[PDB]
Amino acid sequence: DEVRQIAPGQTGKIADYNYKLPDDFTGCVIAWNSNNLDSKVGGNYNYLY
Amino acid sequence: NFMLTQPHSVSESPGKTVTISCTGSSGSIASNYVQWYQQRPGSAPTTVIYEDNQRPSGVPDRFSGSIDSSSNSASLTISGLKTEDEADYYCQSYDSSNWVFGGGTQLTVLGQPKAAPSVTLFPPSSEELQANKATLVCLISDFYPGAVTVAWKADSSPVKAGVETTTPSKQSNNKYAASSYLSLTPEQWKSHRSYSCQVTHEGSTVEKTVAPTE
Amino acid sequence: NFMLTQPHSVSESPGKTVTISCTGSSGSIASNYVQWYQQRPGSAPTTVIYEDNQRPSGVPDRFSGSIDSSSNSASLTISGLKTEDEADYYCQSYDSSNWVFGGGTQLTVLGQPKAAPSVTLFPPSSEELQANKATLVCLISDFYPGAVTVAWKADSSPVKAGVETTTPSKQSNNKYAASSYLSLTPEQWKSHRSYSCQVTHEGSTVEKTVAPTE
Amino acid sequence: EVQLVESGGGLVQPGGSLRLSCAASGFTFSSYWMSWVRQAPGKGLEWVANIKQDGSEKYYVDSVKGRFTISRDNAKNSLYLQMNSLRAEDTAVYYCARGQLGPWVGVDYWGQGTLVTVSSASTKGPSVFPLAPSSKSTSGGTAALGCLVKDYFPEPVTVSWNSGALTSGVHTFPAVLQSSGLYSLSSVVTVPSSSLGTQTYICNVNHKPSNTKVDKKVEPK
Amino acid sequence: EVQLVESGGGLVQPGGSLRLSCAASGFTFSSYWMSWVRQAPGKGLEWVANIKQDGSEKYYVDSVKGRFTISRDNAKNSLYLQMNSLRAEDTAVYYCARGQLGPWVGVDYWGQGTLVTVSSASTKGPSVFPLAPSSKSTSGGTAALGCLVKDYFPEPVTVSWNSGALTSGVHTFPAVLQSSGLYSLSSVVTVPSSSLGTQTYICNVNHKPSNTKVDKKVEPK
Repeated sequence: DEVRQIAPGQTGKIADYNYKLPDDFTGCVIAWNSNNLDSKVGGNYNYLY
Repeated sequence: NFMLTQPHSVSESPGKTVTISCTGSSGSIASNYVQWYQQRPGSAPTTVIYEDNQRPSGVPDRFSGSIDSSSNSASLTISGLKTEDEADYYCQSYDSSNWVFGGGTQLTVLGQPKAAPSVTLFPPSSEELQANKATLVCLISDFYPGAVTVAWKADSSPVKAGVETTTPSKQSNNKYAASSYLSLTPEQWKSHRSYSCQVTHEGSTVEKTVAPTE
Repeated sequence: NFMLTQPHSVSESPGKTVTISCTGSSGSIASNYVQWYQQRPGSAPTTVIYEDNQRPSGVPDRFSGSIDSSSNSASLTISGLKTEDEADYYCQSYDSSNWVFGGGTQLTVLGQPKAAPSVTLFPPSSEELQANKATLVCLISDFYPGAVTVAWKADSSPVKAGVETTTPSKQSNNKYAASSYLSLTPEQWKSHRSYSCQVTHEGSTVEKTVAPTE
Repeated sequence: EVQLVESGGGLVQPGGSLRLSCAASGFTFSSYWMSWVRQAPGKGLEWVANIKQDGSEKYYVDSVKGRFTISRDNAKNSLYLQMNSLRAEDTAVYYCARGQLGPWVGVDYWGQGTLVTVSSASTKGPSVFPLAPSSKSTSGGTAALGCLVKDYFPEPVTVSWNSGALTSGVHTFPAVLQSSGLYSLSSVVTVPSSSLGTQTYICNVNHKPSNTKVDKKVEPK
Repeated sequence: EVQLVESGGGLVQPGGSLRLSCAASGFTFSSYWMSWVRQAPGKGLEWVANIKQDGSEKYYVDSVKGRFTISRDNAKNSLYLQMNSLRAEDTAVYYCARGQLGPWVGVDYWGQGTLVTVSSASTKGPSVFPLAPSSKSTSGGTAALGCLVKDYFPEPVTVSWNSGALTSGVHTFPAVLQSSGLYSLSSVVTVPSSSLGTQTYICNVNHKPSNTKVDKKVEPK
């Protein structure tokens, strides 16, 4: 859900309290999905935000 | 279930700036690149917009595009509105390892007021009647507008079954042509008096009469 | 092709104001009235919003609605976020002599942390094997959380085909219970050494071993 | 206050005919709008039909166009729904909807409904296997008892022990899906091991679609 | 400049196998992306498949999942497409798409394509009737000529006159639908009446689904 907040201009919990990008960003953003590797059958609880 | 929503017939205007809106519903279209494609009906398509802001080499700068994130829609704007060929346009995005295409947006519109219709009849020959099949075609052409009715008249009673008529088609004469087919049997062909096929137009009625005697 | 787009899981928050967006694509939803409906899973549904701005008698004032004609979206706002039962909501409009409904928007989340699992085995009896079928059930109960994997081990090679496992169910002990069924044949039952069914949990592994000698 | 009572389903049939009736009371039947609404189990809501206060105008969704028909009468205050040539998607619960002014104000009315499922596959009797664990140690989940139900279709199965004489300690595991889409479950009861020969343990299994009532004694091996 | 040549269609078959090949030149074959795109006649565009520059990864739409396969080779610079168990929906025009960097930049490449149509229940033989109007007056649409094609399935029919020697004044009327859903059309050519006996007229009718080519002489009655 919070992938479009990575782009500059947008606002949100992640975009303003954890990671903010400048309005003159001249780079690239790479995103992919990995559910089985990052989570076991019981779920992952070592991630903080 | 990613899809893209766009209208089907817009930009029907002469020579000013109009916009075309492409929007999605399942996800945000601003996450990935979206492009605009055009196709010529009857030949290969081309591309007017790639990379959501750029144009191919040789493509005129009249076209312009923009992205809004408030309504999550893609806008394609055409400035010149020249004598460009009629076409329809599509909207393409990419969700995950798959491609989605738009529905399509048609764009087509950027001496004698009365024409005499030419009517011709082809009665069955000896080759037809020996195969237990008689065909009588009621051909009409060069009429304007293409709103005509074709009916067949027998000796004493109009027929209803066995008459098939197709829609008029655009020929290379700035006119329309239509055809009607009738299937009958040889026993009634010789038992009648005079066959007739009549066509009706706006304030016009042309009737033809033939005889079975050959 | 009038249809209404709304998310499936939103408002997972404790006790503040959150809005839910319903939008359409084929036409403007502000032309006709749009309503908000709620359904109780396992029983009859009710209605929270009718006439796009009003609520039925007895419905609390916490719910409210609004219309944004710019974004072509309908907003439903819930204020209190009380202990209301788990439910999902739909969006309804009217285009022409037909009714359209929304996809659905689920809204659910508004003494010993470790329990020893009890595992029991039921080997086939003489009654089973004379009917040319052998059943071996691998029963587990009293585990928390209900995220376990059930596997079967033969004498020298784990099996892959013939093992079926159901989802855990809530019993009257504040715990979960699951069952696994295995279908084998008598010729391999006497050709093995020791059957084993293993269950893995959070930092725990219980292993049981039996013998065909009875 | 309005009663809405629906009883038109409860059987499976492929491509045949079924009649559904909704009973209504507490209001005038010939002044408002009524409709019909269905939903799939675990899926979303969808609209089926609507009818005018005199039955002059009726409309349907294009999926069921050609088939389906609806009739009404104001003398006995009832709704009739007939559908024919059913398909596997028709497993749904149906509510008789009631309007107030038209198709714009809202539905606001939904009965409890009747569960309607279709299945071309026929019913079949449950193979019962009352396992008797004569030799088993203590400190386990089940001391000494077992009854197994396998190879039955469809749900549910009425499972009883000793004709319902005892009910304490009865635990019935949920049905499991096999590789062929088949149901199987077991029920266990905690009883002392000293009553294996001094008490008659007998397992009652009832299947309503298959109309099979099989009653089997448990004997230790 | 990049040239794309496609020739894989031109015949009908229900539920069989068809192989399509696209020929490419003017660029390196083993460095960019290629795809496959089809469209229905009179409908919009839709995506079919895509392939990596080495053929390691291939993907399809859920409608054609299970069937379909794509193969490639960089030695001879060609693409192969195999379809099996075709349906009536597959009447489409296929273009071999070529990418630039990936599935995000765009397609930007489309060949001329090949017309592909599918008809079931095979076909029957067309009945050509080259009518000869020996006696007809002037001041009419057709002076003296006639050819009729009837009882054929499906569209289209390649109609020629005297093996394509003449092409001026040839007017082919569109096909008409009859009461049995049957196609029929006629083609007329304006020729002088003085050449009825001094010039040979042969009406050429070719049907690709029926693989029938019938040449008939027009003789006056």
